[PDB]
Amino acid sequence: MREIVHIQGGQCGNQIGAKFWEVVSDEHGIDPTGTYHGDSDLQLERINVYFNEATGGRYVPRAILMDLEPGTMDSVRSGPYGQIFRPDNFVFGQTGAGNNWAKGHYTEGAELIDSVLDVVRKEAESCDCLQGFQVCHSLGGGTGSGMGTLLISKIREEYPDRMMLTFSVVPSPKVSDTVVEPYNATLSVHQLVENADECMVLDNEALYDICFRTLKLTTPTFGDLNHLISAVMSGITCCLRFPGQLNADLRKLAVNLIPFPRLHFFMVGFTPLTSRGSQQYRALTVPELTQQMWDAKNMMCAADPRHGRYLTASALFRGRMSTKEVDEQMLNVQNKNSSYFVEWIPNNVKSSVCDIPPKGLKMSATFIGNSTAIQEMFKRVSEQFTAMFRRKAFLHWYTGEGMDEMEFTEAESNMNDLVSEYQQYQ
Amino acid sequence: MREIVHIQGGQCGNQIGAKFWEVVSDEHGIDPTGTYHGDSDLQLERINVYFNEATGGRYVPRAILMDLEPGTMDSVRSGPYGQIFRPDNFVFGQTGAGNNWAKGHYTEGAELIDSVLDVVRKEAESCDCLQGFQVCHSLGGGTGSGMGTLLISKIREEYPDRMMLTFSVVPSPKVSDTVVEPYNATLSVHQLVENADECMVLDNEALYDICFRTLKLTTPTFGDLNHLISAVMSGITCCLRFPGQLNADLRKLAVNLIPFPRLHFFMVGFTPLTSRGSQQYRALTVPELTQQMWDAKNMMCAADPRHGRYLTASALFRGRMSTKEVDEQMLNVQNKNSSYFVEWIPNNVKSSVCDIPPKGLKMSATFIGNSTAIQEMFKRVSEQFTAMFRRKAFLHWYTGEGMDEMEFTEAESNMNDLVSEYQQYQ
Amino acid sequence: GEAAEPRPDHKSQALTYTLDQYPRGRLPGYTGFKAQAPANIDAGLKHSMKLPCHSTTSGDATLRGTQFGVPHQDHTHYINSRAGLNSFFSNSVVGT
Amino acid sequence: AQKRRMRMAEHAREVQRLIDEKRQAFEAAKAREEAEDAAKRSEDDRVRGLVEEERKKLLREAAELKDFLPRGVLRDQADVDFISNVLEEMALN
Amino acid sequence: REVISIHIGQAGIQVGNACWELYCLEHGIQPDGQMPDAFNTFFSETGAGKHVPRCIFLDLEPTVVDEVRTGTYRQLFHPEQLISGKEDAANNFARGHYTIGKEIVDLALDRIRKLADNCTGLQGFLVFNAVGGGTGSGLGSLLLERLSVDYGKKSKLGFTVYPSPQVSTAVVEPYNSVLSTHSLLEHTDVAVMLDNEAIYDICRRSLDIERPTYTNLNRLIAQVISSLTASLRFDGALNVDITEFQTNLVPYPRIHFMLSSYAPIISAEKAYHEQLSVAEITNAAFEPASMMVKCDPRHGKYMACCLMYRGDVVPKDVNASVATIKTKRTIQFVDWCPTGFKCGINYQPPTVVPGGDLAKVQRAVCMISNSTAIGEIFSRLDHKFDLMYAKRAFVHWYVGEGMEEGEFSEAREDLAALEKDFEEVGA
Amino acid sequence: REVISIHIGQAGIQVGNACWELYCLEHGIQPDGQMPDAFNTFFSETGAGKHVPRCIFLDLEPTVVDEVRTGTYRQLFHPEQLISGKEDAANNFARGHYTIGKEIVDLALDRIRKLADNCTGLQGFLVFNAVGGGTGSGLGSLLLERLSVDYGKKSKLGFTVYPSPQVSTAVVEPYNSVLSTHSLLEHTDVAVMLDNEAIYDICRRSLDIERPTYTNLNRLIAQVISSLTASLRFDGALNVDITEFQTNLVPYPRIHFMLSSYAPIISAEKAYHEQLSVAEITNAAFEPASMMVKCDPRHGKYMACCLMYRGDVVPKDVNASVATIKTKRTIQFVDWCPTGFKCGINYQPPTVVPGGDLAKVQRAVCMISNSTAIGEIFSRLDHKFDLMYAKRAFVHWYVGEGMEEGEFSEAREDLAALEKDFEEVGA
Ligand SMILES: Nc1nc2c(ncn2[C@@H]2O[C@H](COP(=O)(O)OP(=O)(O)OP(=O)(O)O)[C@@H](O)[C@H]2O)c(=O)[nH]1
Ligand SMILES: Nc1nc2c(ncn2[C@@H]2O[C@H](COP(=O)(O)OP(=O)(O)OP(=O)(O)O)[C@@H](O)[C@H]2O)c(=O)[nH]1
Ligand SMILES: Nc1nc2c(ncn2[C@@H]2O[C@H](COP(=O)(O)OP(=O)(O)O)[C@@H](O)[C@H]2O)c(=O)[nH]1
Ligand SMILES: Nc1nc2c(ncn2[C@@H]2O[C@H](COP(=O)(O)OP(=O)(O)O)[C@@H](O)[C@H]2O)c(=O)[nH]1
Ligand SMILES: [Mg+2]
Ligand SMILES: [Mg+2]
Repeated sequence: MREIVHIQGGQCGNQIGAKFWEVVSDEHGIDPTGTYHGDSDLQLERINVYFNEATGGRYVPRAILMDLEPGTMDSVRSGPYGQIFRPDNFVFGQTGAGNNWAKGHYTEGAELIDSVLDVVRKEAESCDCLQGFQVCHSLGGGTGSGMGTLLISKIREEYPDRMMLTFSVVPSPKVSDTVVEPYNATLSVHQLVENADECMVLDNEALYDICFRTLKLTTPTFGDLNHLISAVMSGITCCLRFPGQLNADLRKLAVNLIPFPRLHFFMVGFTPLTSRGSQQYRALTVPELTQQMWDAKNMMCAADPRHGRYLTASALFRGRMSTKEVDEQMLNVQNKNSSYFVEWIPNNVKSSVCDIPPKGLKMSATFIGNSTAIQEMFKRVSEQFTAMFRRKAFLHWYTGEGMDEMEFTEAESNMNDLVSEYQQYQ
Repeated sequence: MREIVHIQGGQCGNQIGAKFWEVVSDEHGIDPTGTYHGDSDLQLERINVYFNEATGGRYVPRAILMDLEPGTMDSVRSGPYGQIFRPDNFVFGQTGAGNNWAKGHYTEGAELIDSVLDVVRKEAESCDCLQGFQVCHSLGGGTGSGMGTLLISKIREEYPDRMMLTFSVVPSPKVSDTVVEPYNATLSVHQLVENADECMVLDNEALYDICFRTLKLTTPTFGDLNHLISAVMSGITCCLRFPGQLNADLRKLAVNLIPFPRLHFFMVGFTPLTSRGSQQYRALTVPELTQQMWDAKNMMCAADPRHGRYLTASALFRGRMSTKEVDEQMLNVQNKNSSYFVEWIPNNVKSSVCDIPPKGLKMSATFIGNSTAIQEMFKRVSEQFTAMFRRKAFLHWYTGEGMDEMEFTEAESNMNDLVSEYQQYQ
Repeated sequence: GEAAEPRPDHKSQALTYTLDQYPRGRLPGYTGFKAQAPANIDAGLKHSMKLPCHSTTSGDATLRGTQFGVPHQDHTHYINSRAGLNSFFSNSVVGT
Repeated sequence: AQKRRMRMAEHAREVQRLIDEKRQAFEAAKAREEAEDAAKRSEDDRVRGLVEEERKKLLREAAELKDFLPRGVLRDQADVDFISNVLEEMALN
Repeated sequence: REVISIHIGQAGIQVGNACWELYCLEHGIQPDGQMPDAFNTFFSETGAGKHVPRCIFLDLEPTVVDEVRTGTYRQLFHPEQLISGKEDAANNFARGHYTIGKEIVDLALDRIRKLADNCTGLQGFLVFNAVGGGTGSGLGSLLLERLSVDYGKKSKLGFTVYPSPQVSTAVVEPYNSVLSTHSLLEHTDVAVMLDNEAIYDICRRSLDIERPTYTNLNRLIAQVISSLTASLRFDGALNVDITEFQTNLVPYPRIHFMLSSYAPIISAEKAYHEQLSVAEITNAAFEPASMMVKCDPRHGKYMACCLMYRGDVVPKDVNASVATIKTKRTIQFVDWCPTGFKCGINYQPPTVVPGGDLAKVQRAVCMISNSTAIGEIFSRLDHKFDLMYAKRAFVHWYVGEGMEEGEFSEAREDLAALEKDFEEVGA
Repeated sequence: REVISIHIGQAGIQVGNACWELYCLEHGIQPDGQMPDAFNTFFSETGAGKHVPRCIFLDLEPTVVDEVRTGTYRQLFHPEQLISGKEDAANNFARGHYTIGKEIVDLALDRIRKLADNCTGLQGFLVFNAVGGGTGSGLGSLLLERLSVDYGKKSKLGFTVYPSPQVSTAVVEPYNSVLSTHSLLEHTDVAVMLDNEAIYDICRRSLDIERPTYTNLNRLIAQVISSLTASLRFDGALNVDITEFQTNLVPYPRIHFMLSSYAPIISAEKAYHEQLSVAEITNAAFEPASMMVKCDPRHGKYMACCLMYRGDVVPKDVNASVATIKTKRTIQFVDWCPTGFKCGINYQPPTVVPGGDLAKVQRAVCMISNSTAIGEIFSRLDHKFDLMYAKRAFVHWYVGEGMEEGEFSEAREDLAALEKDFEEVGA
């Protein structure tokens, strides 16, 4: 009934989405070849949301891969669960943007984005009742940020009445993979606050800290980071796929967490996350999940919430749990750390339960908090933008392509009033 | 019962007919040796429409191959389903015309058309209740166009009541093989508008585009192009050969698509057409077939139908399907693309359903739209014709054979008045 | 050629499955997956769970409620209109 | 009492025996379609057998000019084994 | 008492192919032809242990007729009855009325004569045809006019299939529908419309069948026909013959076009769950959500109503239910008929067909009404007929066939006269 | 006599899922719908050996609805009743009151109309909804509005779930509660509050269940409703109907908010170790440890109380116990109601459902009272409503749906007027 169309842009989006479809298919019991092999009847009721039966048990994912270099496409087709995507959904350029937001938004977008729009159009009319779109991309690269953001703008002006989630990794000084990170991030956030409904910030620094302390992994390659991100995405849309005592749809989460149309940047966490060495000494109850949820070292952003205040927060529980224990636990965690919450909003925590745990565990959770500490991350990026833009560094590759200077000044102004109003409400 | 006599002309007609009788023989389940080997009863009761039981179960086609060079006959006889024709039906001159309409219409026809008329007559009274004739030829060649056109005139002189189909290919400047394409095609069209009953226009440009885009073939030889055209012709006369929930014969389609006696040039499309790598990644529904039908990138002419209006349209469906879905899809396409249709005729869509799908598929469809976008193609030819005829290029090859200049002026006049009356009804 | 056995009426034979007009025990509402393919159809009848199960709590509670059935009760204090008020009115005199 | 009760019982019986027949009808139609599907699949497999034997013959006649060859003519390691087998057969000949 | 049924056109004999299947299942006649007196009105008893129907199929295209000839009912129909020409009329009224009709109609009516001489207590004829096509329309009208000159007094019930407003399969169907109606006015006595969109809506809404085909349509049309002739076939508490519709529903010689409806059209699960009674089906048979013709009688005023009740019916509650309808104000009548109803009750409940979708019900209602909503329908068809005739589209088919503009213009003004008639009578 | 029960929202139909479970388990109906006369008030008998409940579950998200369509009671409930939308209102009063309500409630109305027509002695409606959500608040009030304009004079027993002071799941529920109360005031005749924190404390202390889910809550809520309708299903020494709460409990046409309670909430083991009589449960019905709403009657004054009694209860000791209550001074009445009790006795004890933790008690009391602590609750809700409203938080969602500030300001001052009304009647 309710439908989610999935869009992956750039290298980060394609690899994350790859591990995303692996986790989804394993929850719905569909084998990597594309046929059903599950057991439970609960898994069949809600595959119309993510898949389409083509003919003879073949379920195709409702996803669209969009990039410019075939290297990511081959990394997708090589790995397992790679032969399931529809080959027509591999709409794909040839040249490559390469960390140039202007190349992602003005030159190559003008011939690739009409094509991907037509594919998305076909995929959207193939279903009946759209719930929203789900877009995964990065903010540092060029072929992900600029192209994906234009796609967001086109879709938002096309279907204005549908929800839209966007998962974006953001740059940090300690994880500085490319050099024009601020020049790409500032223009992308400028467009996202005016187009996207809500975003969930990600970064590689927090994921590496998670793999260091909580997971205690030896070699955290990109596969494990994408595994965590995939687990989060499955956790949030678990409600549309499975019944529970208290269902909370995507729009219900948005309206419970967004007090103002511009304050839609959330920090995300996932529990339980313990090393296999300590999984033997641990307990699995609601308080044990909560006191790992509300820890600052479990957020997947580089924004220490205890340096700010929480506006609103939400918890999505999965597994057979007692709601009294859930709610009294939320009351206790709001009363104890009362200073860290905003004061002019009572009952800052939305809670919901679904009666299907993820495969391999008995009970899990997903934390989505709309704090004000995110202005530290925006201030951290805007100060680097200022340091470059006062002196016109690296600018001419953008200027000589069609972009002018007032676009950069506009992005600065909007970031500055954005951090101003986060600080205001703090 | 109702009878369809087949007539093939020229190199294009012979090779098109070879693949055509290949696919009809596969539909009726008769082997390349001429004996029945099918399974269903349904394939027995309607083979007299195309074949004659000779003795010992030899079912020979009711066709007449006609050309002037034995090279085409040998290419026909070489491949399988080549030794199923009656050698008496191989009426065949000896000199060869070679892209000269005057040769194929005044010099060589004078000694060949008598024998062709003898063979087609004996083949006509051999069966009882004629439905009509079915001609497959070209408009670029000499022995195809000129001889076939003269044969059309002689036949319409003798038997004026029977129907008449002409699958004729027209030349395109993008795929232009011979130089005298306009000189031949213009004179042939001048005679087709007054003698034929309806002409289903084809071309190779649109076919090559189809196999590039949709089929994604690597080496599209003439075999695949003739395969598509044969699939078209089997689709247009599936109604006689098989019982259905709503039947539509040749005359029934003619009266539903021809609103004016000179307005009888159709464009055709065939569905479903999908690449082999993606054939299993798709559904098979009526909306899915309809989206592929009404795509402008699926007509078999080099005339964008969205550059004009449809006067009428027809859809012959094959397969066990729900009539409600058939008509609602037709209602959807008549409402969603409402501007592309003529206003002073409501209900511009004729539909029909046959109960036997083509071999290898589950459900297929054939589109026959009588649009006014065909005047673009005739202008695309007539502008070349006027460019030469302003200047008597190549004219002496026709002048020195009997043809005079008034024939060219008359051909210009009829071409111009036709495109003007199409322009009027637009 | 000799039709000893009459043609089996494909037009009626195609209705129940090829057009999928027959619902496999599904209510006129119930927006869910129809599994319009033979492999999935035959795999659906091998489902271990079979809808209501001890997995979801809303189903498990009703299952535990109907585990024993309707044990027993006494119908003394149940109000009987059949005794007093429906006994005044009778059926047709002649009999129907 | 008897007349009305037996009428209701008869009606329940007829409704039940009707529902069961409808279900059985669906079973039969699905089975018939499945038989047709198996037939078509087996036919296609039979055709594939012939195309494979023909490819084997082409490879046998290509085995002679082993050193001069384009990039890809060996589909898999089993094909390499077959080409080495026919190579040794030529060596025997 | 006997009544014979003729079937014309591609749609006609498919309707008959479902209808006779229902009759054999109702009278317990096996498809080979023998039972393992009520049947007498439809089957004549030849030989010994053999009944052969009082029907005639006729068509110009032999493909669907010899589909019947090879179908399951080979031995049931007399080989001669199934008439079939050589070639189709091809959506052409002129072709099916002047060129090919002239050779086929004589064979048909010179058969029907000897069918009537076989019969003794002939109530009348009932015709099954679709006016959109060429076969159903052309020699349909030709057959009706030669039957009227042959018998005259005997009633001719015409169950026609008019084309839907927005749903359409043909293109020239306005020309055919107008040219067929121009003779359907003054030849048939009692004409019942039934559309396809209305039935599609019925099967989608009530029967929850998301992908219906023509077979389901023909199945419930047979339900309607059987339910309105069951008064002749079986003895009920209050029976009604075929001559009754001739009087009780036609107040004017040129106003005879009856809307039809049926209730309860119900699935297999909903029927058992709900509590079927007389009141709610008397209500449901009046909402446009259950009419066989896509038109809203809220715009119109009922001229007369006729209610066939089958099965579990006492006259009291039907009497009370029609009373509540009359005292309600959701629908109104013309000022001319205070007694605007005719009831009719039969005892035998409607039967079920294996493979059918309708569950067995204790009682059902088939309503045949008359109103001015049909007057809205004809004006709707007249509008889009004038659209195509203004540009002289498709006319060359008919004139080259042999006709002229004379009958085009006069059929146009004939529907104009009928429009003035309905508007005058509705006041 | 019959009463129909409609359920709106996620919490509504879950409570009904427990409610109809208990009903069939009391009247001896199998989950498939046939017996292996008191059912007449809840189940109407279709045909014979088949019962279909007088209820409509409706909601906008189809998840919980088709969970019901596929639970144990597939055959019990009827197909048309379980109405389902296509997408959820998502904790948005405006989205449930203007966007989606306008499409779904007219279908609900002409459904409930033929439910009433199938009914004979309709006592009234009783609705189940939670005001914290968007579905139960928005279109629930929309349905109550159009029901009031349809019938008006018939009672509408509203059992709504108010949000707890401290235990809460939503964040926009103050907005939803205020907007819903603004219409629940002048539509609902008798509205009973049922919080969650109070029941949580009941399950924590009395039922000694330390990890309770919504299942146990809905079970005992269904137990109270059955205890409240027992007077209609069964005969007692002194019975009441559903119109009795209309007169005996509502002093002023805008003060209709009742505090509910039940006693004895006793587990299976404490009962074996404890004694049951009338005096102690008549006491235990007043202590806030047995109430269904987190409030303190020690701070308020009672207007009027009601006492339903089930089981082996003689009238002498209920009379003596209420006498001792009136002469005691721990609780005080208002000076304008000297006689402040409404008693009712029924013979049948409360049955138990297997799997529940309620013991089989010989007798039980269901108290429904009126006080001014509800005025304290409303003030506490309005205060935290104003806190969020002063910064115009979340308003952009409602005005994005199409609403404005006018209804916020008028609902705010309406509850202020209700606050003043409670304070002036309390004096
Ligand atoms: N309800 C219903 N309508 C049908 C059926 N078959 C055909 N029709 C209608 O008939 C109309 C066209 O006429 P046909 O019966 O198909 O053909 P015809 O009347 O015999 O005329 P010809 O095609 O010249 O033979 C279409 O608009 C269909 O709506 C059927 O089985 N059921
Ligand atoms: N006692 C009890 N309360 C419930 C139950 N389910 C939900 N609730 C309450 O309902 C409130 C929110 O309304 P819901 O019913 O959950 O949702 P809704 O009213 O349908 O509105 P939507 O979420 O938009 O569908 C929550 O605060 C819960 O306290 C239940 O099973 N038992
Ligand atoms: N976690 C994770 N991050 C990735 C992966 N691939 C790329 N990234 C991030 O993407 C950022 C650079 O963006 P880029 O991949 O160049 O985007 P694109 O060029 O537009 O596709 C780097 O900071 C990486 O951290 C991956 O597989 N996993
Ligand atoms: N599609 C298709 N076109 C063909 C084929 N053979 C020839 N043609 C077209 O026919 C035209 C030449 O016609 P030609 O063979 O010379 O006709 P003829 O000389 O009168 O027999 C060329 O433009 C070709 O594109 C064929 O097998 N398939
Ligand atoms: Mg026909
Ligand atoms: Mg809800």
